[PDB]
Amino acid sequence: SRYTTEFHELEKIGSGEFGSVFKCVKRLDGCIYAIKRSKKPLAGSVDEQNALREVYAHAVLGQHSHVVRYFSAWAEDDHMLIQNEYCNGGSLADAISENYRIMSYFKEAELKDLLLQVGRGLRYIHSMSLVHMDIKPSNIFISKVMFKIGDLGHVTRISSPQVEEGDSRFLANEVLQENYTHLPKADIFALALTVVCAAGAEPLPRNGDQWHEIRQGRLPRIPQVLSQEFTELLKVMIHPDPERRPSAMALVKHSVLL
Ligand SMILES: Cn1c2cc(C(=O)NCCN3CCCC3)c(O)cc2c2c3c(c(-c4ccccc4Cl)cc21)C(=O)NC3=O
Ligand SMILES: [Cl-]
Repeated sequence: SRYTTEFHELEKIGSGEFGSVFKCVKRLDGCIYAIKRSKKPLAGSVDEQNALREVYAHAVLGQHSHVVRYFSAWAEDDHMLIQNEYCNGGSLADAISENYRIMSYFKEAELKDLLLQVGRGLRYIHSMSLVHMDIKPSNIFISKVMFKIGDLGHVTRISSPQVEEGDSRFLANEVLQENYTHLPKADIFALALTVVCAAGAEPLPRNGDQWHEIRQGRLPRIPQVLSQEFTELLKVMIHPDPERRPSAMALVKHSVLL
């Protein structure tokens, strides 16, 4: 196999229904990569289409410091592989879990920095006429800390008529309603909530009354004091009217983030 011959597998770093992810040394170049090895979907299937969109997204989203770099993808056995930049700080989700246990969260300057860096990655994705569709802390990677958007498994063109919905803790209501007129603003909504998690919030709801309440534009409770200016930004990014949310470009240019 290419995998076995070109790479020394060092550590399993992620597991799922879908893949495993391994941290690997490439024998020839001496660098470490994250490699995801998933089961090759059935040719011609809607699932292969999805799989290959991740690959096509990666191969047009290799120029940005806030999007995980792609190196290669290939097929072999009944396996599909993708070889990506290794981020050695793990996911934002794990940094959040650790913080939760020690009751020490991202402080406002760190939250702004998180917001801005991921904001830059979305502005880039969005300028390629693409939308990420699954922004959440387990899809943000940490490498000065750098945050990088990864897991382009839900990526779609901005005017697609059909969309695979991302995680429901982060899902904007308009997408759940199958209204795709303003898909970029779904990423904006998911990002605010990602920043709310980083700020120390309880785990977000998947359904039920608390789910619906956030979708009315109410920020979950954050266990620390933030500037009014910053809270207002987060709250407008979850506005029930998607047009009210800032675009990624307005976000990066925002005076709160200057
Ligand atoms: C599950 N997982 C990771 C896990 C870790 C991680 O847990 N590393 C173990 C060491 N801990 C110790 C405290 C720091 C992190 C990591 O550093 C990076 C990745 C990681 C990366 C990636 C992915 C990934 C997600 C979707 C599709 C394909 C990939 Cl390769 C999935 C990944 C990626 O693209 N780039 C990455 O660095
Ligand atoms: Cl998450």
